[PDB]
Amino acid sequence: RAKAKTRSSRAGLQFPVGRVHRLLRKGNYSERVGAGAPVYLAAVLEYLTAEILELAGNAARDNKKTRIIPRHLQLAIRNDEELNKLLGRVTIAQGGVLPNIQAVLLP
Amino acid sequence: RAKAKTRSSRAGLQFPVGRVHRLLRKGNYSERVGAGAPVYLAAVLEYLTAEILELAGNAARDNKKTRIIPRHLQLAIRNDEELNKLLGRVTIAQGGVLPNIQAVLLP
Amino acid sequence: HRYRPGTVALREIRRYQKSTELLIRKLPFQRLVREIAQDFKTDLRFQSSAVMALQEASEAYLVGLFEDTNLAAIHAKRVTIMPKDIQLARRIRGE
Amino acid sequence: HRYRPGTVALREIRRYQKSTELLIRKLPFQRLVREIAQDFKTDLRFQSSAVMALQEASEAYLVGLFEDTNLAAIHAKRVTIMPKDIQLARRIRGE
Amino acid sequence: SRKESYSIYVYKVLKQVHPDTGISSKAMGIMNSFVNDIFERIAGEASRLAHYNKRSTITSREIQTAVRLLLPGELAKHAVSEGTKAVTKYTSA
Amino acid sequence: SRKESYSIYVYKVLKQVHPDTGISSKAMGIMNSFVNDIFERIAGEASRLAHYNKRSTITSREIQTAVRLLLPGELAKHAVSEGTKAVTKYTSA
Amino acid sequence: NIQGITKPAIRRLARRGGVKRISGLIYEETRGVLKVFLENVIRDAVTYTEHAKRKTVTAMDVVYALKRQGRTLYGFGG
Amino acid sequence: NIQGITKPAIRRLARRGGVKRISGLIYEETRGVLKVFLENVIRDAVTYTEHAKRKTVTAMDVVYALKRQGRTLYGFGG
DNA sequence: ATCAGAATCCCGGTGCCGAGGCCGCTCAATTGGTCGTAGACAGCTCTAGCACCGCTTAAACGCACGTACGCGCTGTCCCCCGCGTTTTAACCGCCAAGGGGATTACTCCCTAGTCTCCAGGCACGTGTCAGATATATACATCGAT
DNA sequence: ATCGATGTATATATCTGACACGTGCCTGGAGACTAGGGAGTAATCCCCTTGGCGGTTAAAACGCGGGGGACAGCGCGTACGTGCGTTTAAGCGGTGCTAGAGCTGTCTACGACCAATTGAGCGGCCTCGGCACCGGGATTCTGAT
Repeated sequence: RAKAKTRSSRAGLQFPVGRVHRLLRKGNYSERVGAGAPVYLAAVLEYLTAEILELAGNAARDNKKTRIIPRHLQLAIRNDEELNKLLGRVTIAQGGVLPNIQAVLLP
Repeated sequence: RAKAKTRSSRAGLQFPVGRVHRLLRKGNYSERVGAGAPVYLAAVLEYLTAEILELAGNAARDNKKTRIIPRHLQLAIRNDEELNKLLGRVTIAQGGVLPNIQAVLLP
Repeated sequence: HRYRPGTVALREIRRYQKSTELLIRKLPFQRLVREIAQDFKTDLRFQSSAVMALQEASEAYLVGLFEDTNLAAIHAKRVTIMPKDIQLARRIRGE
Repeated sequence: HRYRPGTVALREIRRYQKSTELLIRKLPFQRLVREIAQDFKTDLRFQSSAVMALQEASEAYLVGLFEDTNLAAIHAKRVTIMPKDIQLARRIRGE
Repeated sequence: SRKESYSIYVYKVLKQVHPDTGISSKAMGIMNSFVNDIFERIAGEASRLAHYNKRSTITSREIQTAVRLLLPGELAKHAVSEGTKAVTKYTSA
Repeated sequence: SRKESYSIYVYKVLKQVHPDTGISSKAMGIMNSFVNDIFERIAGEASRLAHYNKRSTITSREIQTAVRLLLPGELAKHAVSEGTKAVTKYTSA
Repeated sequence: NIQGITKPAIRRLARRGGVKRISGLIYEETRGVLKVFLENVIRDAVTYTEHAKRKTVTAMDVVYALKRQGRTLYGFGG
Repeated sequence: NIQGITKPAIRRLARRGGVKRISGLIYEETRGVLKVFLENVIRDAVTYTEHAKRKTVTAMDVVYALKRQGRTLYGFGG
């Protein structure tokens, strides 16, 4: 037969399409799973991951650091209104908070 | 064969065990459904229904009414701390609110 | 005869807290719904029950918000609700 | 030399808002967790990571509550947080 | 087109608890929504429990645990009692 | 016992967007939790949509609609673009 | 069309909410809040409608939108 | 054991929350609130543990309890 | 404005331990083929949503006026902050034990699947009685004196 | 107190439409039998949780002085509540028609399933470089003068 070509490579993705497919089929979501659903889902996940990682890397570079930490992830998420809305009810371990002091309290 | 005896009658319940079973199997919850699960679920649902209906009938009688209305249901739910907690984020159509005036506003 | 300020307000509180009918006019609410929906998709039709559900939900939401606003006002040693009270309530609520 | 009231408080705000370490002592928190859990089931063991997760969640919750409490206090034209402020925040939040 | 509902059973329970009390159509619709909601909650919690424990079957244990997790206090206590009694009676035919 | 995770793929994406930037184990754990959470949300919404429309198959339309419902604003816009591009490329081999 | 939510209506809602005295800027604030809420719900309902390939927003669509925004409504089929 | 949550700790938490001045009754109020929160989470975690027939509360149990109470925690395996 | 002192920031050096990479293996994804079925599309029905006209009347609106309340200012006193000193117990490291959590293997019983049948539940129809409305009235409450 | 206005509850009579019961049917649930695989149970192993010891040091507790912030009182002026006359459009009832929801029939593309292959992904081991800790000078910032 022909050499095995991964569906991720066929779709130009880094995320595992086959794994996403298995998780959908065995996750008690529906009776059947279309062929395009894992591809679409993987692409969406990849996009979101790329966005967060890029913003966290920028925060790290601004902090003269070369490794991303929970602090950097928290900064990236909380400084973007849309990401904050998406992850509103989520607590990032070891993330801390944004420096914010009410103006009325300042000397 | 033997005369058909409903599982509801075998369990001494009014809620439909067979229907609950079908809804569980076709609701994408699990691969398999135990024989006791529909019975248990039906009994719990029946108990909750009985509780609400009794409290609503009591409210109706207190309002000199013989028919339960959404108002009576709302009164019954909101006047019981536990039921209110269970149905905290639920809006009953045509239910109104509980009579409550802050003490500081009184003459 | 003139009732002192507050008496009629309290009478209205009691009446509306005892009643359950919808308090927003149907036709204006429907027009608002349609105007808002126009921005998402054109030539949209609406079920009567759909409009009724929207009205019920909106009224319930607004009543709850006014309750929290009142609590904020009382907290600030006031008896008058203000935009700052609505804003505080909404912020704390997570909106 | 004595810093005027407020200076050290603001310095502490800046420091703790810049840092990310846990602020509750580990051993006391663990004892509290075990004491509370004892009333539900006896001879209960606890994973270190379980206790750590509990601590993180509790601290985050309390920080959020203090934020809302501060907002309530400021709303009442005060700079000091009080039990009435905590109560208001919690009531509005639905807790 | 037949549309299934819980009307018959809700009415039966009403006539058991309040023989001389009826119910409006609006209240019946509310009750139907309630039953559906609670069903969904319980089934979803049982499903999650099963998945967490790498099990493929939803049993009375999963239902019981879901009930304990969702229903507060004495609601849970009595619901559990009712479920256990029903299961026992069914298992003894 | 082998325990699957998204570490490898997250690392690939990181190396694409920031070739000289690494990641700590804690942050990696965060990323894994994030991916799992979003996956769950999207799949669950798609499942609900399918059930509402009396369909037995979760397709790219269901995924797209779930994305539109969950992701706010431009997050949704770009995610939809990405998904469509990926599906097209895959379908054209 | 937002002005159709008249001042008396807002007052009635406040009365049901137990409000005794109302500032003049409350009406505009309330109108804005209601508009935002409505926009969100209608958006989701229309999304459901388009997914169903329908031209009529249904009560089911509205109910689902409310449910997914954590504002479950009883009385309209779920 | 509730006294182990000392006043300095509560002060630090308030400082992270942006609080500048603190009343003396805040410590007791906070202790009570924390106790309630902990009770709820631990209750749910123990329920999960008992369902699994385990004697050790796991991080997964805690995570699940937090998730179902709408306080999703990232960083501890889900 | 000034100045001294306290705190934080930054810069450089040393070490250490955790992230990154490499390698063996194994099991989970891929490929190729088959088969049933589900949902895509065409077409027909008929429901209900939209548009309009007319009349009525109840709600909205504009305005006058009075007064209660928001808000700013002032004084007082108390209680929280900030800092110095003593105590205590948290933390780190190190060791010991045992218990329970995870794994594997065997079995058996419990549930899906199929068929056949039949009764319960659900549209349709109907009639009659509970509640809505109208009217009169009694009664309690608000207000000015 | 108190009486007068006034809104609100209460008591009775007519109607009406909406709910409670009956009927016919049909389709979903029940009885019966089968296979097979998922879960229960029993033994094992090892890891990871619990318990104890000691020191030591950082953090908590306590005392005290004072200053600034909470809070109570007062005056004023203005914005909002109440009432009344006008006008505006909401509501209701009838009628129209057509778009589109909903159902049925047909068929073809598409996804489940299954067996063989193999290569992607995971566990384990090792090392080196990013970061952390220490220490010391620079800069900032605060408060008293």
